[PDB]
Amino acid sequence: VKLPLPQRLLHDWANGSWVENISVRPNGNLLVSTSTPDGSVWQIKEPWKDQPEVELVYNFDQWVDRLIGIGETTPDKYVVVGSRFYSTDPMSSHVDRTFAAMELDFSGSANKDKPAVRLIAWFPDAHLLQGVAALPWDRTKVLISDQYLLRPRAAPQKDWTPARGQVWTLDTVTGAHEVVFANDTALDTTYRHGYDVGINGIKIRRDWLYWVNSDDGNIYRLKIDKTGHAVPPAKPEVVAFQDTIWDDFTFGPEHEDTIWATGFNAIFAASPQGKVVTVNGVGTSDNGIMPGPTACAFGRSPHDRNILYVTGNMGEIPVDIEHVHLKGWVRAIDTTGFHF
Ligand SMILES: *[C@@H]1O[C@H](CO)[C@@H](O[C@@H]2O[C@H](CO)[C@@H](O[C@@H]3O[C@H](CO[C@H]4O[C@H](CO[C@H]5O[C@H](CO)[C@@H](O)[C@H](O)[C@@H]5O[C@H]5O[C@H](CO)[C@@H](O)[C@H](O)[C@@H]5O)[C@@H](O)[C@H](O[C@H]5O[C@H](CO)[C@@H](O)[C@H](O)[C@@H]5O)[C@@H]4O)[C@@H](O)[C@H](O)[C@@H]3O)[C@H](O)[C@H]2NC(C)=O)[C@H](O)[C@H]1NC(C)=O
Ligand SMILES: *[C@@H]1O[C@H](CO)[C@@H](O[C@@H]2O[C@H](CO)[C@@H](O)[C@H](O)[C@H]2NC(C)=O)[C@H](O)[C@H]1NC(C)=O
Ligand SMILES: C/C1=C/CC(C)(C)/C=C/C[C@]2(C)Oc3cc(O)c(=O)cc(C)c3C[C@H]2C[C@@H]1O
Ligand SMILES: C=C1C(=O)C=C(O)C(=O)C=C1C
Ligand SMILES: [Ca+2]
Repeated sequence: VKLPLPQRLLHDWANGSWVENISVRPNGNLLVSTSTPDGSVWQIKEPWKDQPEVELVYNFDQWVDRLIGIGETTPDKYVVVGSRFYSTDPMSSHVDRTFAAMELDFSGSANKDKPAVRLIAWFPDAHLLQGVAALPWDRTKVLISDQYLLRPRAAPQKDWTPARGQVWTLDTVTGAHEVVFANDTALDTTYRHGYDVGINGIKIRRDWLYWVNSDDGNIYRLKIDKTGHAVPPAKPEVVAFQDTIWDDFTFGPEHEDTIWATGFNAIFAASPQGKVVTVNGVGTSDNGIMPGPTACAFGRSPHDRNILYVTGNMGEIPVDIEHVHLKGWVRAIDTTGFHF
C-alpha cells in the first residue's frame, strides 16, 4: 500500500517519437501504436523480462502518416486508426478527410509472427479517430471515438474551432461504419484545459461505454444496446472526477472494476464510487520521471496480470504545449496489493 507504486522502464524510442496507445496480445506481448516519426505498430516480446526485445511489426505509410488508437477485436486481431498529418511537429494538425481504419491479423498458423495487414475502411467524414474498443458480445465490431479540430490546417493553425465529439461503430467483417452517438457536451471540449480533445480513450465493460474527457476532468459512462447506440434517454453519467488531462485508461487487474487512467504526467486509480488516487508520477515522489503518459494496459500472462504497462510520448515535462520534447517510452507499474 506504499505509494507511489514500483515502476521500471522497458524501452525508450528516439527523440521525436511518440507512442500513443497499447494492446496486449493473448500470449502477453505488447503491441504499441506510434504517431511520430511514422505511423507504426511495434511489439515488445515477453515484456516481463528486464530487457525485452522490441521490434517493428508494420509501418502503415501506405495509408497513413500517423497511427492513433489500437484495440483487439477477435482473438489476436487488432484495429488501428490513423490519417495523414501536415507535419511530424507535436502541434501538427491532421489533414482533413484522410482518416482510415486498418487491421493487423495475428490469428492462425501463417500469421502468428508476421501478421497480415489490410485497409478496412476510409472515414473521410470523420474528424479525428482516437480510441478503439470492441463490442465484447460481438467482437468483430468496434466503437471508435472521434474528436478534434473542425478545420485542421497547415501551421500556423489559427481557427481552433473544435468539432463536436462523436462515436462510430465499425464492422470489421464488412467494412460498414456509421456514427452511433453524437452531440453531447460530455464528448466536447471548450479548451478549459488549453488546446486538446474532448472524448479521448474509450473502453467497453458489460453494456457500458466508458470514456475519459481530456477537457472537463470527467470519466463518463453510457448505457448502450447491442449495436452500440445509447439506451434512451441516453444521458452520460460521471463515474469520477479529477482536474487533470485524461488520455486513456483500462479496467483491472483481471476482473476488478477499478479504473487505471493516465493523466497529466501522472497515473491515477479510480474506484467505482468515484474515489481517485494518484499512484505514480507528478504529485508523488516519482516527480517528473514519467512525462506524457498516453495509455495503459495490464499484463495477460499467468505471471504478470498485476503489471500495468504504460505508454508515453515525452522525454521531459513540458513547459507549455508549444515546447514539447517528444520521446516515446514504455514503463511497467507493479499494482500488486493496491486497494482503496
Ligand atoms: C449532430 O448534430 C449535427 C448538427 O446538427 C448533425 O450534423 C448535421 O447533419 C445534417 C443532416 O445530415 C447535415 O445537413 C446536410 O448538410 C449538407 C452540407 O454539408 C456540408 O456543408 C455544411 C455547411 O457548410 C458551411 O457551414 C460550415 C459551418 O459554419 C462551414 O464550416 C463551411 O465552410 C460552410 O460555410 C460556408 O457556407 C455557409 C452557408 O451554409 C456560410 O455561412 C459560410 O460563411 C461559408 O460560406 C458543413 O457543416 C458540412 O460539414 C460537416 O459534415 C461533413 C460531412 O459531409 C464533414 O466532413 C465535416 O467535417 C463537417 O462535420 C458539409 O461540408 C447538405 O448538402 C444537406 O442537404 C444537408 O443540409 C449537416 O451538414 C450537419 N451539420 C454539421 C455541422 O455537421 C449530426 O447529424 C448530428 N449527429 C447525429 C448522430 O445525429
Ligand atoms: C534528445 O533531447 C534532449 C533534450 O530533451 C537532449 O538533451 C540536451 O542536449 C543538449 C546538448 O547535448 C544539452 O545542452 C541539454 O542540456 C540537454 N537537455 C536535457 C538532457 O534535458 C538530447 O541530447 C537529445 N538526444 C539526441 C541524441 O540528440
Ligand atoms: C495529443 C494531443 C494533441 C493536440 C495538440 C496538438 C493541441 C497537443 C496538445 C498537447 C497535450 C495537451 O499534452 C498533454 C501533455 C502531457 O504532458 C500529459 O502528460 C498528458 C496529456 C494527456 C496531454 C495530451 C495532449 C492533448 C491531445 O490529446
Ligand atoms: C489530437 C491528437 C491526439 O490526441 C493524439 C495523437 O496521437 C496525435 O498524433 C495528435 C493529435 C492531433
Ligand atoms: Ca489518446
